Amino acid sequence: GSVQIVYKPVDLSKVTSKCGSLGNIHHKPGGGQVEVKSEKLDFKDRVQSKIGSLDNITHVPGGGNKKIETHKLTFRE
Amino acid sequence: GSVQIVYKPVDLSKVTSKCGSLGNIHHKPGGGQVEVKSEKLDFKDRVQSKIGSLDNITHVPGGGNKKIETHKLTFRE
Amino acid sequence: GSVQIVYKPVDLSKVTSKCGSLGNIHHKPGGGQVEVKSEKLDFKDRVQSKIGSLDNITHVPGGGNKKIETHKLTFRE
Amino acid sequence: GSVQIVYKPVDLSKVTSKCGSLGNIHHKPGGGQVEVKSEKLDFKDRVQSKIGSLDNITHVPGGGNKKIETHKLTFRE
Amino acid sequence: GSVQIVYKPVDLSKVTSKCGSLGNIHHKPGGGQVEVKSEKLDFKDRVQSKIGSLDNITHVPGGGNKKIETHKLTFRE
Repeated sequence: GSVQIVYKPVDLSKVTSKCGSLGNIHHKPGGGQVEVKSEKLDFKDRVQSKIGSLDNITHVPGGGNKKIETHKLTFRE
Repeated sequence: GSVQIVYKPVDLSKVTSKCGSLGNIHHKPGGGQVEVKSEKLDFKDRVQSKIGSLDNITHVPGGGNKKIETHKLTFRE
Repeated sequence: GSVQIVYKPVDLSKVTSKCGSLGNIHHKPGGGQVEVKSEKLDFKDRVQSKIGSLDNITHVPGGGNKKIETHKLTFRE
Repeated sequence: GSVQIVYKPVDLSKVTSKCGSLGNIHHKPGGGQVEVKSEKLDFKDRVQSKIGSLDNITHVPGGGNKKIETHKLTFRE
Repeated sequence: GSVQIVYKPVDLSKVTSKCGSLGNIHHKPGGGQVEVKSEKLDFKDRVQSKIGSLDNITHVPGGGNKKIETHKLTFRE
């Protein structure tokens, strides 16, 4: 038995952004107080962790346009 | 028995944004108080965790347009 | 028995945004008080967790237009 | 027995937004008090959790237009 | 039985950003206080961890446009 698979996706997309003035962003955190207490941490497989943090992020992109593709063709008998 | 599969998706989409003035954003947190207490943490498989945090994020993109595709063709007998 | 599958989706969509002035956003949190107490945490498979947090997010995009596609063609006998 | 499947969806949609002035947004939280007490947490498969949180989100997009597609063609004998 | 697989995806996408003036970003954290206490940490396989941190990130790109592709063709008998 012949098996013919044609996998032809076509993509002409566009992700466009236009801005005139990104200005005057003020990010002013006012301190903090973090206390974490533990005894045993056992992480095993594919672990992303944050135990104690006080994090300030100022993320100002002129673009920031994400675009995620995923093509998956699985073939078995 | 012949098996013929044609997988031809066509995409001419667009994701467009226009802005005139991103201005005058003030992010002013006023401190905080976090206390976490534990004894044993056992994380095993594909784990994203945050135990104790005090996080300030100022995210000001001029665009910020996301677009997620996912094509999956699974074939078995 | 012949099996013929034609999978031809066509997409000419658009997601459009226009703004004149993103201005004068004030985000002013006033502190806080978080206390979490535990003994044992056992997370096993595909876990997203947040135990103790005091999080301030200022998210001001000039766009922010999301668009999610998902094509799935499963074939078995 | 011949089996013929034609899967041809056509999409010419649009999601359009227009704004003149996004201005003068004030988000001013006034503190808080969170206390959570536990002993054992066992999360097993595909778990999204938040145990103790005091979260302030200011989300001001100039667009913010979502659009979700889902095409699923399942074929078995 | 002959098996013919054609895997021909076509991509003419574009991710475009235009900005006029990225200006006047002020990121002014106000200190902090982090205390983490543990006894045993056992990390085993593919582990990303942050135990005690006080991190300030100012990320101002003129672009910042991400684009992620993933093609996967798995074939077994």
